[PDB]
Amino acid sequence: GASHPEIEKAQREIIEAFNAKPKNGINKIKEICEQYKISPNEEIAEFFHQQRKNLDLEAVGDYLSSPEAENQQVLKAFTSQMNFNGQSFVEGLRTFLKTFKLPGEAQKIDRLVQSFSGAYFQQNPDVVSNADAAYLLAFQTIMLNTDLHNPSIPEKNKMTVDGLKRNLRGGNNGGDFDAKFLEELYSEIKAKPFELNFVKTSPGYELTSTTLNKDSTFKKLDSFLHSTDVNINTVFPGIGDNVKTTVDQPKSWLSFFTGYKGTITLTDNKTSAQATIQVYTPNIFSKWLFGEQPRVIIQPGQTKESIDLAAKAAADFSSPVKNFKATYDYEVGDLIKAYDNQKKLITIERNLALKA
Repeated sequence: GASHPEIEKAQREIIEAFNAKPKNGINKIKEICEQYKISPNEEIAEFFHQQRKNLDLEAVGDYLSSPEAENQQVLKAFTSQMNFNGQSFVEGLRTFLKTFKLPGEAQKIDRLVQSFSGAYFQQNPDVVSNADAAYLLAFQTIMLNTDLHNPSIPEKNKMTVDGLKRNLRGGNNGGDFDAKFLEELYSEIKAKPFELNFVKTSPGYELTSTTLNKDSTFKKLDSFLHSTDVNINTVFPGIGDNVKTTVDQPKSWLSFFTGYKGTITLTDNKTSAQATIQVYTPNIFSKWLFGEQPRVIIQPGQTKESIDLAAKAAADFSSPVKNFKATYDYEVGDLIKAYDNQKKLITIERNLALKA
């Protein structure tokens, strides 16, 4: 319920370091915890709660929703430090979602929802059969919120309480959720929408516009998502010939909620450089919260040379980059310089040496 005395003492230095570069703030907390033998993960989580009014919450949300082991442990502690005892399922989920400047990336949103579902179950074992059941209820409720409150969805076509019960049959660990529980859940979310505050920009390079769908590279990228045995260099000629790829297909609910079409992970088999490419295309449901434009988010991995791989992919589009944002490992200036350098290279390949 409070930060360790040694952390509180250095709160200003930690805050200043974190906002300038999250990694430095996290490292400072870890250094203090090491010196005074303090459990670091719980301390980082407590600091986020304690200093929420002084920290870059977009960065806090990004750290908490990241896939790395440390981050996931901190998120578990962060959510465990919240008190859901006393609240209904919908109210607990509403409180949880309103706590963050929510990431605008599908997998990150998913991890946050999974954290809530696990904590809800831990604190309310009598409601659902298991954590998976809580997760199903959580994402179904999030979809229902859009379904019921998105003006573009005709009243006559919105899900009914009977429809909710029919669709969730067997969703409670093989069994069903109590009918009256679902009727209550439906009414609660219909009567009071969730408060959802998403970040305006995401880490890395984001391409998004009303004409991106006509971009030749975007088209090849979109098709690549459902391709088999195709080298990624057919989409991005710039990259090397030793780049391997894996594609994470989108969960249906994430496609509905955000327009997510999947993430492609590029890995250079020789340099180990890595980069991820997320694709989003708008649909009637996602437009309510994420706009009417397709999006491509490119992020370099932590391994060396990853920045150049990500920059090359971004530079290969004719379409411009709408936003540049620092990642946990790279400052925004480095992303911009790498991208500009790749664009300069392309310019010289097309026009030969600069005239003098």
